[PDB]
Order: sequence, then structure tokens, then C-alpha cells
Amino acid sequence: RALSIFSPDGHIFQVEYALEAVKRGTCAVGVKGKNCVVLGCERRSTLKLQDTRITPSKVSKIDSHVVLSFSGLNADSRILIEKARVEAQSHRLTLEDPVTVEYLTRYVAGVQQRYTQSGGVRPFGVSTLIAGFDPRDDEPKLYQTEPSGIYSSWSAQTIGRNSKTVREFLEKNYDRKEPPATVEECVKLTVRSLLEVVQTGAKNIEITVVKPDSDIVALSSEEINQYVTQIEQEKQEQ
Amino acid sequence: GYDLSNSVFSPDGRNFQVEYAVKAVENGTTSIGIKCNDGVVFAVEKLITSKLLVPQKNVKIQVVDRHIGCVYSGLIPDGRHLVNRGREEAASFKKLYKTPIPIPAFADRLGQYVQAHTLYNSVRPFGVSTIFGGVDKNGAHLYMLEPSGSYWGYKGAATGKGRQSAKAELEKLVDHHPEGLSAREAVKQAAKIIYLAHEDNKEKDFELEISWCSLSETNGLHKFVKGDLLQEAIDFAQKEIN
Amino acid sequence: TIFSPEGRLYQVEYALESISHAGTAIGIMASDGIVLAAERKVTSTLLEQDTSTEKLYKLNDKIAVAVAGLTADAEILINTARIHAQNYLKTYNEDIPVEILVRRLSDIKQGYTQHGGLRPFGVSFIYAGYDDRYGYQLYTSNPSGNYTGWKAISVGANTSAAQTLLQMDYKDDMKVDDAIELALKTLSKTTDSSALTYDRLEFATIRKGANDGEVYQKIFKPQEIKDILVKTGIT
Amino acid sequence: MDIILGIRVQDSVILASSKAVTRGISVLKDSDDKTRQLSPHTLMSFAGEAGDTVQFAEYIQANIQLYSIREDYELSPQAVSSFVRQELAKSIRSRRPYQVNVLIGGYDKKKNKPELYQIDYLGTKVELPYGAHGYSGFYTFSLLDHHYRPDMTTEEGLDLLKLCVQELEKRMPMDFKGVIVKIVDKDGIRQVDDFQAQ
Amino acid sequence: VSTFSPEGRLFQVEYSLEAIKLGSTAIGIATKEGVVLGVEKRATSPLLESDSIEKIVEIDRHIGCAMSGLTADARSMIEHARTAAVTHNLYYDEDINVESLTQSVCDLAAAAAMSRPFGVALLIAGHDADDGYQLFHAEPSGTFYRYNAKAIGSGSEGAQAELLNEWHSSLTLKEAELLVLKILKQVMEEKLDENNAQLSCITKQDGFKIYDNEKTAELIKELKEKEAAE
Amino acid sequence: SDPSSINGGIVVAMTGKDCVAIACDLRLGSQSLGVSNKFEKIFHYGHVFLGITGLATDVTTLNEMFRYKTNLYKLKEERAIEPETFTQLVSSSLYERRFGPYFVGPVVAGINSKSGKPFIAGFDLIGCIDEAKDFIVSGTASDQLFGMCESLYEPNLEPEDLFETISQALLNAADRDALSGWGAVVYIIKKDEVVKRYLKMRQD
Amino acid sequence: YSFSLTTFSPSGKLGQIDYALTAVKQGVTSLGIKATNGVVIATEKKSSSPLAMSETLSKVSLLTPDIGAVYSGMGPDYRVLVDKSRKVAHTSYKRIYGEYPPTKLLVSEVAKIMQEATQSGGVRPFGVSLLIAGHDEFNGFSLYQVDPSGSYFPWKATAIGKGSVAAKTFLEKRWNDELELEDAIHIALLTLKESVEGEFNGDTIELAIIGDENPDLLGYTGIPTDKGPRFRKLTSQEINDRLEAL
Amino acid sequence: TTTLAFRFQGGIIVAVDSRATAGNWVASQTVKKVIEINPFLLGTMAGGAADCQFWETWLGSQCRLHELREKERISVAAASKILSNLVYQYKGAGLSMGTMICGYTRKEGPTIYYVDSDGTRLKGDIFCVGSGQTFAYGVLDSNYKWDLSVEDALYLGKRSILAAAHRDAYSGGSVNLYHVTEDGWIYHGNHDVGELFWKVKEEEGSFNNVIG
Amino acid sequence: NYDGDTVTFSPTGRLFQVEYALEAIKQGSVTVGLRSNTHAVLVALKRNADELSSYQKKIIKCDEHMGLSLAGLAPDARVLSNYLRQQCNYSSLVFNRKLAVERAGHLLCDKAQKNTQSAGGRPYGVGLLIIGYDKSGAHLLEFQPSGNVTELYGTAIGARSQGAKTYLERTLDTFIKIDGNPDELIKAGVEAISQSLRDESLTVDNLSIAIVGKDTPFTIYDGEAVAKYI
Ligand SMILES: [Mg+2]
Ligand SMILES: [Mg+2]
Ligand SMILES: [Mg+2]
Ligand SMILES: [Mg+2]
Repeated sequence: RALSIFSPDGHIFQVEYALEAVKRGTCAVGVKGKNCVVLGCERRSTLKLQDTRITPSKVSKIDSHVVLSFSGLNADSRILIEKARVEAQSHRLTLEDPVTVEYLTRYVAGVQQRYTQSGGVRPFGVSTLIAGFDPRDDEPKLYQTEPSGIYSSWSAQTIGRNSKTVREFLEKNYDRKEPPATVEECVKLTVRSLLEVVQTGAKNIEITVVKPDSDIVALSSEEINQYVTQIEQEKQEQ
Repeated sequence: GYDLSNSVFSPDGRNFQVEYAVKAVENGTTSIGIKCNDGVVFAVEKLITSKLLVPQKNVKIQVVDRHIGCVYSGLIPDGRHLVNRGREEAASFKKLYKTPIPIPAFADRLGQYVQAHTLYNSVRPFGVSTIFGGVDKNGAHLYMLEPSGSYWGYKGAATGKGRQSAKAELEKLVDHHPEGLSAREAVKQAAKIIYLAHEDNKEKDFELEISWCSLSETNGLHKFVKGDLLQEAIDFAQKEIN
Repeated sequence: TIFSPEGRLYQVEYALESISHAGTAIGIMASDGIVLAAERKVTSTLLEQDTSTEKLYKLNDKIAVAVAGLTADAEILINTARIHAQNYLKTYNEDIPVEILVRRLSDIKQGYTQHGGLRPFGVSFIYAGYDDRYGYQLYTSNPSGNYTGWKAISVGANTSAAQTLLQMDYKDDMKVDDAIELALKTLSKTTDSSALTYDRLEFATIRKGANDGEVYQKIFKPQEIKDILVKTGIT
Repeated sequence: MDIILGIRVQDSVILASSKAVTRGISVLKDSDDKTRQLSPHTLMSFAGEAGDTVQFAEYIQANIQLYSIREDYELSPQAVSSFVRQELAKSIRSRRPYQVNVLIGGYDKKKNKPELYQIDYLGTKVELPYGAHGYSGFYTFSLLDHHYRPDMTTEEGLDLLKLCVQELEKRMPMDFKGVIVKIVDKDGIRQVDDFQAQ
Repeated sequence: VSTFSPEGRLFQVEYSLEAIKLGSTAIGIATKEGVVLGVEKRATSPLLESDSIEKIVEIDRHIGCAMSGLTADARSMIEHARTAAVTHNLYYDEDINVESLTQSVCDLAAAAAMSRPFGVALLIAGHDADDGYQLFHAEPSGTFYRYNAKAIGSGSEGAQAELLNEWHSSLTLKEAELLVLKILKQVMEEKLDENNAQLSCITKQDGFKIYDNEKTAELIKELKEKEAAE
Repeated sequence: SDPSSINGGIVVAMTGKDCVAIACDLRLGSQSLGVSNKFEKIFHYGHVFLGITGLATDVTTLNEMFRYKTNLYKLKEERAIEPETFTQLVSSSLYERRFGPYFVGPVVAGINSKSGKPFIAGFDLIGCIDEAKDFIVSGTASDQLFGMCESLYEPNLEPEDLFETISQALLNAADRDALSGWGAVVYIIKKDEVVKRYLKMRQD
Repeated sequence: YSFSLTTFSPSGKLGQIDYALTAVKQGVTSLGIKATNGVVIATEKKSSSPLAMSETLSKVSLLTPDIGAVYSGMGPDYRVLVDKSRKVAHTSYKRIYGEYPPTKLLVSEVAKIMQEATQSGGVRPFGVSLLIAGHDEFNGFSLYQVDPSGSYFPWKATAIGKGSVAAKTFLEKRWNDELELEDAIHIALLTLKESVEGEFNGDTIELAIIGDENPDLLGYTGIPTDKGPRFRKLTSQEINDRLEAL
Repeated sequence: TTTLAFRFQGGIIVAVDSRATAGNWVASQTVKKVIEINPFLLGTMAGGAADCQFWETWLGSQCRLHELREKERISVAAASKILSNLVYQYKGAGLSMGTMICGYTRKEGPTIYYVDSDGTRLKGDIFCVGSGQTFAYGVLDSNYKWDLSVEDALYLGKRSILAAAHRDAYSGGSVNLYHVTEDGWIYHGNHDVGELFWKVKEEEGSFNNVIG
Repeated sequence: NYDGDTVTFSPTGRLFQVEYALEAIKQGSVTVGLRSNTHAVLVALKRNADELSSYQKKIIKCDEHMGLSLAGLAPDARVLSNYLRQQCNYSSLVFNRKLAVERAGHLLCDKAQKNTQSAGGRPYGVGLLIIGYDKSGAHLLEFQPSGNVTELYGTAIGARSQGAKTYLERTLDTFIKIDGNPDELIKAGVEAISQSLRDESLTVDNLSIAIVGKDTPFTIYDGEAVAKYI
């Protein structure tokens, strides 16, 4: 049965509504520096007494040099991830070269697109921020995918609740002439942006940095807190 | 709401979509059949919508195998479908049993197929009624089948718009000739009855079409009435029409 | 399996509702074991509780789950659970890591969410399990196919109530004997009936006795519940 | 067939594989590597039918690499090998069986011990101190059975392999153009580029 | 999804066409010196890297196409279009005809054995020996038409009208370039610069070439000047 | 080419007074080349023992299979499977592959926890069940084993005596088989306890 | 119709299941009483005309020589369920272990059938509830009740359909854990009498028990491992003989 | 048939003969044993003519598809693994082919992969395939140096074929030369062996045993 | 209520969807067909969406001895002609026999019917005039998506068709006798197509003619070559 269909106004309601679920999902953001990309996200707080150690984190490795974060139904994402991971290995196996961030993106995008014109399947309630570095290259990559299947790259971008607000922060706090030329400042900027919505919180934010040649690392609750503090300071000093 | 989907029984146990199919039938040309002494004749009214029609070409009667004649009224295409399947159903019988399909047998085959289209809402019943029959190992047979898949054997049968006028005429024949009716007679008679029945559609000029299956006149095979024999009946009808 | 104008999955949301009307199950993760407790739905003097198993199920010798929802829907999910467990064992000759089993079970539920046109499963699970990589773990999966891990958690009837009581008395360095007590207390205060009685309880633990090495899953027998009850003082 | 030998000393596993690829009447290449790294602490060497050989290896690699990503964990050598046995055990009763034999040497970071697994094309798996496939065993086992000791150093084993490789070059009819050796230990997988003279 | 209206039109198809009207303007003009395809980028923010917007694609060396509507839907269509030109080259050792290529694409369109029609249209422009330079517009209906110039997307109504005026059977590649540029400018909400419009053309000698921002800018500029004349 | 004689190996099981015993050699070879001397052929799922001789890969597969099956059995029935029952399972599980079988010869031994009655049984590669109260033999040296058993065996032996008997039977029989030996293992099974002893034998 | 007909309603209810439960509620009453050395399940042979023949309607059925079932709700839905039940008894069991399955397992399987009806596309739940009684070497005697939801649970005694509540109540007072079969039969009869409207005798009642093994009903002598079936249906005469002792 | 491809400073040299036989019958002396996959990749023919001609022409297509999808020149490694994997899909069916996939890309440099219907894919510096292989190998092995010049290298390949065309009954006709560079390959003629043997003999002084 | 699918008869026994389909035809350009005893012509007034496009091809050759003119939903016409091409082909290959026009007609009917009796399908929405010369002379057939096929001396279908239909309805006695001379038959064919005009006069891009007969294989005359008929 055709669920995703056109309406008198030229919209595919299910796809459009798919986006709403994206908005309801927490925020995720990623900005790309001069030789790095960072992706930050705010943690869900419906109920608290969580065991942080194990809980499925928001940023995932597609391959040693490509990661993906998303905003939306947590379940729907897992699938996108698996399909992406499996395609990552397959590319390696048949092309003898790991995927480029673009390719991986276009893969993930097409998957979503497909769900928008297939019967018996509802679109994915998700948008992803995929980032990483092309094999044997240093130029950072940040890409965005939406339930429609549309995708593109961004110097910095965000998705999830209040994404509009923080998007704005970025629209003026990120200049394409001096991208955060240091891991530290790119982080700063992401945090700064994140603070504008997160609402003063340590464990509330998780920040992941991606450097060239499979160099990926998530900052611990405290490394972040240090940034938070220094940021509330460059706010209180006025 | 019990008339929107096919397989649905209404509170009175009627399948409305079937009955609607019947209406499509009524809105069509009239056709008849007259089981005679050793055969059957079929005839139908071909309405001539325009001079542009090539005369005596858009044949409507159809044969199944070599000994069954078929004519129906309604959504023409639905008829053809019913016949193609008839043909497949007849071949299948021959291939396995050698003897060409017995009319009772054939009818039931057509029956079961149509009845099947009143079992699922994913299908619409047939918008046609079929009169058909022929000669077999033991007698002539004439049957008529309605969209419900219901069918019975007849002495005479007719359907379509001129249905009542025609039935009336047939009723006369049965009471006046219980002995039988020679194929020749039944031919002219059908020609007549169609002419008569044409009055319920007395507004357009028509083209008669007759066929017969007779054990002495066509060896048990289904042939079309053409030439001398056709004209004879056309005139016989033009005669008693006034 | 469709979206609301608001961006919610009807059938999923509604499923969760069905669940909230189900007995309460609790899973409390201690430092040396995990407890699972569940209050049974609809009973009588005549129901045989002795030979009963309706909320606490063994998945593998190292993983057990507590059920809240349609018993039947549960069993289907369980059987397949038990199977994925064994498949992994055959393929690798190592017991399946809890998260792996849990994530797999979740993925099924999610399927019903995204395609097919079948009603989701009216069930939520609490998984108590052990493994050489993360030791003891407590997990929860609900109809949306979403899962997460906890230190203590509950499902079924009166979540907010119980959740609030746990958040209050739980502390990082707990011990099983204490978690058992806590479990009982919480159930005791969030019941919808007169008083907690053995006949209305299902209790089970996953401890790693110091005098050995392999984890031992003990599904409490009726008498033992009656006993563990007197001690904690519910009388 | 090609030579595939493996010997697990105390802190590592050493694998030696002939460097020759023969197709019919000529020797096409004298520098082949008949091994793939499954995980950073497990290696698998292989010998058998022309295409099946690499195809199987690469398939196994990919699948182990995928598990590594999906779970953020490195399966134990033991795991990795049970996985392989099963794949082979599945192919013996297929339409067209992969005619491949492999050795899997890995350092189990969890137990802190070296491990060597020998699995033939039929899915017959066995854990041993030293092993080989085909005829290689015939010439070397007598030597291994004689000089092997559990407490051998990486260096003692490399010499035992040397003595073994010597016997092969003496008594075996085909020229396998030498061997490539690799060691799997706690710090990873390295290639002893000094086995042409050590 | 296969239901007819009392007017005799397919609903989802008509609606599908509406979704297309919501998309970036795409324009193509067909001359005797080539065919130009130009599109409007339309970035949903200035953070977005304007170059990662692909709306003019190469189907084969002698065939390119511009798209407009729900662009993601067009992925499969390009894939198919490419595969088909290639496959045709494989089986016949020759270049597929633009028409055939197009027809092949449309042949895919009506296959309503994919839940809904494609919410996107294409301007397929190409050249073959037998029918010269050609421009085609492909609709999700499954129908396609050949035009001398055509615009689709949000600003297509005015654009088509202007095309009607500017086109005559004798423009030069440069001329058409300008017009596309022009008309692009006339219907774009934002001001036409080289980071938000894209031109491309296809010629016998050099085939399908997408213009590099720099070359485009030079034309944009060349346009501002020719326009600020009178 | 006969899969049942490539890897070689033998197993034998016997019953005594309130106990049963099941023993097997340890050689795993590839035709003439002995490859391992640590290939046990006896397995257990609870208090039920299954010895399997035959093509080693199938021996491994089948073992894995019954563990799997016996495990789910336990979860579903909440109790451990019994000898008689496991037997039917083995049989049916083998016949399931009647036209592309597992080249193996299983032997089952155990004591039913409820009746206390000793039980052993054996099958051919497709499920033909052999249920004798005396002894069961399987492997490349079945002939030798039968000969041994038939002469050495007598009913109602005590755990300690049956042990000698079955060891001898296994031992001597193996000595006359090229493809067996390199070690032997013996399980003495009683309702309550189970002792496992390795034997000293020629390593040729 | 490939989508679930039974969906979740906003209150969190499975419409069709509750309705099926309603259908069950209207059915004739049936009871099961588990003694120490047996179990009895009975129902009333609701003759829809005296022209019909009573015997030709087994409301109580043998699933395996040691397991019987009785129902409440739509007979047809039951009849097909018994067929499938006996079948799966073999396929998923006797053909794999050479012995019939244990009550809870069979029960579990039956449940599985009904659940599928609760979720598979294009069908409606079974409009029945069964009381399944049986015995097995390891779990002894048991009685179970199975619902259209698929839910099942064991009982010491219970009743379903029409006079369920009244009956359950009477059972609740007479049952104790020291009941000898004859007595539970007695009670079954007594409990039955109150829900039965007209004539109450051996031709309007149907009692079946699960007890000691009946060698006389085996059909052959020779093999001594299987001493016979435990399920035995009561004869008109046997029932009346007991009625007379009211 | 004799075909060789060897890697060097200036790129790749591919040289093949052009004789096809049906038993003792010389069917053609003018066969093209080098399948021009696309302007940058070269494939050689040996084994089944159809099998190579067909599947390599096809390979030519798949590469094109890839270059449209990714806007980047397909690597030889990739180019060859496609053929290779395809070939491995039919393993057992009876495909007969042994070929070199040659290409020179920026990323890889000059590259030669041997692929055959058995599923073998190998990377090497020198490869000869065909009934006349051993003869060409003989010449190649002794005069092969990486530091060779394009002119000499062409000759070396040309000669190695000559060698084989002389001794092997199933090779001959004429030699076809190809130099593969990073900007693509350049054809270096078709040289009739008849005329070539006499010339080389005279000039080089070899094949002395032959009278002329 | 009763016009949701073709599987629903209304209370008066009609199939609305079919009917609605028939209405799809009326919004297509007029196409005329007429035959004598030695030839069959198809004159189809082609249609344009703008003054810069192509006048959609209404005539398709189905075999060297048969073809058809379409009016309505092009896609469907393609599907139907193609099916017709295949069946013509099958007759040739398997029986080395030219498919009888009447036979072809029987086929289209049967094909259309299936789409007017099953849930999920949709009637075809295009009409066709099929001409073809065979063992029994010249033929002209009119096909309607309801599944009805009729053999006529002449006709036309589409927007304002009723004009030409009367012309022919009177000119019959005149054209049925245009044997041995194709030019005249065509002239008549044009003269007929003109009694259903209004927009403007038939132009050189407007016109599309197809002829077939005794010693003349189905040929499509488009543009230039029809000049002498205006
Ligand atoms: Mg034997
Ligand atoms: Mg021995
Ligand atoms: Mg020996
Ligand atoms: Mg020669």
C-alpha cells in the first residue's frame, strides 16, 4: 500500500511529517575546521538514572575515517548506520579503497530516498551529519542528509530541536575565511553554539573530533566541562 | 455502504455489486437462443450507430471449440473475456478426455468462473449475460448465464433490452410447438423475435445476426447463417412485423 | 506503521499505553548482581502460582528478561531471542554479549515500526545480563524499537511512581540483598492492589558467586519469595 | 600446492608462506603474500585453488573488519577461527566448494597468550603449537616434534622455521621461491623481512 | 495512485507536477551551435557549500540533463539514463540517440511499481548525428516533449513567456548563454552571481561541458554590461 | 575417498551396575599423517554423553548442533534432556539429511535421572538406531572393538571394573587400527558423579 | 488484506481481542478442576434441536493420549484449532523426540497459533477460550486456560463462558489441594448443574478426565513402556451413575 | 598466442602476436589480441577469443559507468577486480581467458594485473601469457631493466614476441605494440613477423642457425 | 462514492473510471482515419503546448502492414502499440503470417478489458485508429479504452472529432471509391480533419499522415512531405 504519496499541493506528507520527528529529536551539530571537523550533540533527558558506559552513543563510526551523527527516531538511525557500515566494507572489498565521505553520504541518502517511494514502508524519521576525511586527503568533509533523500555539504550545520536557533549562531559565528583553525577553537565554537540551546550542562553535551587518517576521538565529560567553564567566562567577563 | 465492495452480503443477503452488474446487462443489445428439435439458434441485435460501420463485419456471436455457440449482452468486452476462458476451458477438456466438451460440462465451467468473481472485493462481477449451447453426445443444449454465475437450461432464452418482448414471443413458441421446431423454422423465428424485440429500441436501424448448431443442418457444428438462408429469415421477419 | 502530523508513530504510542496497564517489573542493577522483580497481573486463589512463568524468562544462561505487555507477543520475541543467542554461540563459540542480543531484539520491533503494516508488539522488556566485556548490564526495550541501559529501571504500571522511588533510594555501591529489598519496597508502594503477597510476585537474580567463576541465574520459587518477603518486613 | 607453516612460540605466532605462484608450466610471481590480517592481532594465511584462495581470504577479512566496526571490539582469535571453520564447513556441502586451507595465528589480548589455528577446506579445525597444510607437514613435523618447546623465544622459533624451510628446500621437488614470515604478538603484526638470511 | 479524475487526468500525476513547480528554475535553450542548460542553485543558507549542489548532470558524453522538482527522486533516473546510454554503446558500438535515451527514461517513469510518481522533471539536452542538437523535457507522467527552449520549476511561467520572445531559429551559443543567464536573473529571488546559478552546454566538438564558476561569472558580468545599455 | 575413514577415530560405550562408560581415542589425522593427538570425540549436554566418530568436520558440526538443540530444549522444557530422548533427537536430526548425510557414527550414553536405568545407543550415518544393553562401538576399528567387547564383556560390572574392561577393549582394539590411537579417554558415569581418565598408550 | 486487522486503539486496547473475549463470554460454560491424581474438564451439550444427535459433537477432545481440551466461544474456531493442535503435537514434537509433548508445551504451541491470529494480516482472532488439561512424566498434572490474545495461565480449577463468575465462585469454595479425582468429578457435576438451564443428565453433559493409565484402551498388549492413554471421556452411563449420587 | 606486458620508467609496454588457429589450421594471421578497454586501460587476449573480447569490452563499459558515478578515473586495481570478480562468478562454467589489465594512473602509477578464468588476479611487473610465453619470458628476463628507454622497451617487447613467433607454432603473424602512459596509451604499429624476422636477423645477427 | 475504481459498478451499472478514461481521449488532438478498398490513411492533427515545442507524434507503425494513430495519454499508446508490435511480430516469426487487422483489434480489446475488471489497475486512457492492409483488403479500426473495437470505413477521434465524423458520414459514397489513387484518399483525409478545426488552419508541423495499401507499406509522412495536401 502506497503510504508516501503526493497531495494536492505537491508534498509527500509522510516525508514532510518525517521531518517533524527529526525536529523532536535532540540537537546535533558539526562544524568543520581547517584540518578537522567536530560534531557535538546534546543528551536526551526524559528520565535520568542512565548507565552512560553502555548506552548507544549519538556519534557513530561508519569506518575508521567516517562518522555519522543524526537527529530523529533513535531506532530508525541504527538501520541507516548498519547499511552504511556494511556498504563501507563492501566498497573496500570491491574497489580496494575505503569510501569517500561523499560516496558514503550519497549511499545513505539514496537509502532514505528509496524509502520515500516504496510501498509498505514509512520514511525514515532521521537526518544525518556525516563527516570524516577522504582516504589520503586532508580537506575535512561534513555532509547532511534528510528524509527526502536530499543531501549536501556544510561548513557547519546542525539538526534537531532548536537547530534553527543554533544554526543562526553559526550563520554569524563561523566565517568561511578563518574556519576554526585549531581543534580547540572548532570545539569552542561548537560548544558555544551548543550552549545557546543545551542550557548550562556538562553531561548534556558530547563532543567528537575527527582529524585526517583515521584519527577520531570523543572528549570525556570533563574535557568538555573545561571548555564550558572557559566559555561561561568569556561571557561573564562583560 | 453494502454496495461499494463486491463480496459483501447486505443485511438482506444480496450481493449488490452483482445486481448492479445486471443493470449493465440490461442496458445492452438484445440476444436470444431457441433450443430446437436437434440443435439451437442464436441471434442478436447489432445496433448500427452510423453509416460509417462496415456492414456484416463486427461479428458478435462467438464459437467455442467447434460445437458451442456463444452470444451475450452487456459490456461486450466482458463477454469476450468469458469466451476466451471458455476456449481455454474447452481445450483443456479435449486434451485430457479426447471428446469435445459436453454442453452441461462447459456451462458449469463458465458458471464456476463467473461465480468466482463474486467472492472477492478485489474483483467486479461480469457486466454481461451469455446464452450459448450446442450439440453433444446426447442432445442439444441451450443455457443462459447471469453475472451472479447463475445459469440454467432453456427451451428458449433471451436477454438485453428487448428481453421481455422476446421472452413473450418465445413463450408463444413453447406453447404452440411442444413437439419441437425445425432448425430452419427456429432460424426465421429468431429472426422475427429479434425484429419484434427490436421495438424496445425502435429508434435505430439494425443488423441481424443468427447462427445455429444443428445435427441435420450443420452436422453438430456451429455455423453462421449467411446468404440465401439469412435473407429468407430477414424477409420472414419483415413480413410478420406489421 | 505511519507518521502523525506531529511526527509520532500512532500504533507505537498506543502500544506503549497498552503496556502502561501491565503489571510492574523492575530491574535493579547492583555491584555484584542484578535483580528483576515483577508484580503479576490478574490473579485468584485458584491460579496455580507454583508452576507459573508469565513475566520472568530465561533467554540464555547469562541473560534474563522481565516482561511487561502481551504475554503472547512476548514469547514470540523471546523465542527468537533465545535463537539469536544460540546462533552466535555456534558461529563464534562464545556466549552472546548482552547488548548484541538486546540490540538484535530491538531491531525486530523496529521493523514492525517501519514496514509491513502489522501491529507492533505490545511489549516492553527489561534485560538483566552478564558478559565478559561489560560485566553486569540492565537494559530496556520498548515498542518503538528503542533501547537503553540502566542502573535501575521499571516498566509497566506506575512507572513515574516507581521510577521516582528508585531514583530516591538507589546508590552506586549497592549490594544485591539491598537491591532485592529496594525492589520489593518499590513494588510494594506502586501496586494497584491491597498488599504484596508472594502469590503475586515473580522474582529473579543474576549473581556471580565469589566461590566460583560462572554467573548463576536463580529464578525464585514461590516459598523463597514468601521468605525474602518476611525478612524485608512486608510480613 | 604451496607451503603454509605456522609455529606459536611463547609470546607470539610466526607464520611462513611460500612466495611462489605457478600457473601451468611457468612461475608467474616469486613474491606473493599468502596472508591477510583479519584484525590488528590476528592473521590468516591460506593455500589452495587459484581463485578460491584470495576470494575466501578477502571475504573473511571484510566480515571480521565489519564486526570490529559494529561492536568496537576485536574478536578473539578463537572467535575469529570458529567463524572461519563454519564458513568452510558450509562450503563443503555447497554447489561449488572453496578449495582453501588456512592457518590463523592471533594474539589473544584478553588471555595474553599466542594462538595458532589450523583449518582445512573441509571445516576441520584444530589448535596446535605448530602446524602446516598439504605436504609441508610431512617434511617438517619430524623436525618440529623434535625441537619444539613451549617456552621458546620469538628468535628460537624463527630458527626452527629456518631449519624447517631448509629441509623443504632440500627434499621437496618444487621450487617455492622462499617464504615470507610474519609474527603476531602483543604489539601487533610485523613482517620479519630477514628470512632470506637471519 | 492509478485513479482517474472526472476530468480524465491522473491525480498523483497532476499533483506530482505541482511539486515540480516548487523547484529551482531550470532552463535550456537549443541552437544550431549547441544546447545550453542553466539552473538556479537556491541554497537554504549561506553556510552550505554552493558547489555541492548538483542539478545539471552528464548522462553521457553527448547528453546532459538539468533537473527540477524533488531532486532526490532524480537519482534513479540519472542512473538509469546513464546505464542505458552505456548499454546502448555496448550492444551497438555507437552513441544512443537523445530521443531514445529520453524515451528510455520516460519508459521508467510510468512504472507505478514504485509507490508514487517521480516528483521531478528533466531537461535532457543532447546531440546525435541524425537529429542534431535536441532539447527535451521529461515529466513524471511518462510523457516528454521536444522544445527549442524551455524552463521548468518555480519561475517557469514568466520564463517560458520570455523564452517565447527571445528565441528565433538562429542564436549563437553565446547569445543563449546570456539569455539563460538573463532569464535566470529575472526569476531568481536572490541576485544572480556565479555561486548561485550554473550554466552548461553541449557541443558536437567538445561534448557536455558544465561551466566553471569563473567562466560563468565572466558571462554574468558580460551580461550586467550588455543589459545596462538601454 | 570414504569420508568415514579419512580422519579415523573410534568410540565405545558400555553399561554396568548402575553406571555406563564411554571411551574414545584422541587421534585426528589426515589419511596417514597424524595431525593432532587432542581430538576428543565425547561430548556432553548435561548428564548425557554423545561420542561421535567419522569425518571430523561433521563431528564438530554435529556437536555444535546438538548443543544448540539441547540448549533450547532446556529453556523450553525447563529440564535437562534424557538419554532416550536425546537419542530420538539424534536419529531424527540425522535422517533429516538422509540424502546428503553427515558421515559420522554417534554413540549415546547416559543415565536417566528419574529411573536410574543405564542407557547407551548407537546409530549409523542416517539415524538407524542400535539399542543394545551391552555395548556399542563405532569408528575405523569397529571390528576390532566388537571382537574385544564380545569376549571381554559381561553384565553388571561395577564402575571400577567396567572401567578396566572398556579401557582394554578400547586400547587393544586401537592398537590394531592404523588410524586410531595417539591417546585414549574414558568416562565412567554414575547417577551422581562422573570421572574422566586419560590412558597411557603407544604413540604410534 | 495484508495488514493487521487487530490494531492498537488510543486507550491501548486491542479491539478485536476484547471483542473475541466478548464472544467467548456468551458461549456455553465449561470447567476444569485439577485434583491430585487427575483433572476433569466438563461442559454442557447444548443441543440446538432434539433432532440433532448429541454424540456427533465432541466439545471435549483428545489432543494426545494424555491431553484433552474443552472450550467456550465459537465451536468452529475450536474445531479447526484442535486439528492444528493435534498436528503440531506431532510435527513439532513426536516426530523429533518420539514422544508426545508435555501439556505446557502443547499449550504454548496452541497459544502461538492464536497469537498469530492476533497479529497476522487479514484475519480475526479466534473467538474461543480453551481449558486444556493433561499430564506428563515430569510436570505431573496441569490445567491451563488459553485466550484469543494468546495469553495462557494455569489453574487449580476454573470455568469460562456464560456462568464463569458464579462457577468460579463455587469452585473457589469447594477446591482444596487434597482432592481425589471422584470428588472433583463430583464438584464438576455440582458446578455444572447450576449453570445448566434444562435437563441435566448424561446426554446433556460432557465430562472427560486425565488420570491413571488405561491399558484397556491401548489396542494392543506387548510393549510395556507405554501403559496406555490417560485421557478418558465419560460415558452417558458413567456420568448418570454419579449424578444419582447427588 | 603470445602476449606480454611489462612495466618500466616510461610506462607500460604491451606487445602481442596475431595468430589464431583451429587445430593445425591457421584461421587468421590478423587478430587484434589487445582489447582497447578505454583510452587509458589495456587488456590482452589469450584463452577464449570471445571470452576476452566480450568481457573486456564489457569491462570497458563498467569503467565508464564508474567514471560518471564518481567523476574520477577508475583505478586499474578497481578495473581489474571487476573483471576478476565477474570471471570468478562463472568459475566452473568453462570460461577460458588469461589476460593482463594494464593502466597508468596518477594514484597507482603504471600497473599490470594478471587475471584469469580461474579467478586469479595478480599484480606484477612482467607477464607473458599464451602458448609462446616461455619463449618471450626468456628474452624479457635477460634484457629487462627498469631504467629502459621507451624506444628500447618497445623493441624488447617486439623482440620477445619475435622470439616466440619463431619457435612456437601457434604464434606469429605480426606483432602489435602499445605504450601505456599516464596521458593514455599510444599504439606503436603492427609489424609483420615475416619481414621482421629477416630484418632483425640481419641487423642483430641472431637466429644464425636460420639460412638467409 | 462509486467512481473510486474500475472494480465498482455504480447503481445504474456503469464503470465510471472507464468512463472517466474515455474522457481523457476528448482532450487530445483530433486524428482521422478513412479507407477505400485499396488504401487506408491516417491523418492526425498534431498538438503543441507552446510555440517552441514539437507537435507530439500521433502515428506509430506496428508492422510493415499496419499502424495506428493515438489520441489521449501517450504512455498508454506506447504500451498498447508495443503490445501490438509484439503480437504482429509473433505472427510473422511463428506462422510467417501477417496479423489480421481484425485480429489485432481483438487483441487490444482483450488487453484493455483486463484493466477494467481488476483492483489496483486503471483503464488505459487513449484511443487509437488502426489502419492496415492484409489478405482481406484495407482496414480501419477504432479502439476505445473501455475495450470496444469497431471496424469503420472512416472516423476520427479527439477534441471536436464530431465535425469530421459527419463529413465522412456523408462523404462515404465518395471515398469508399477512391481506389488506385492514394493522393485523393489523403486529400479526403485532410478535408475531413479540417471539419474539426477551430484554433487555426492545419500547418506543416500540425500535419501527420500515414498511408498503407495494395502496393504500399505503412509509411509515415511528417512535415515537408505533406505540404501538397493543405
Ligand atoms: Mg564401520
Ligand atoms: Mg592404533
Ligand atoms: Mg604410527
Ligand atoms: Mg610461429
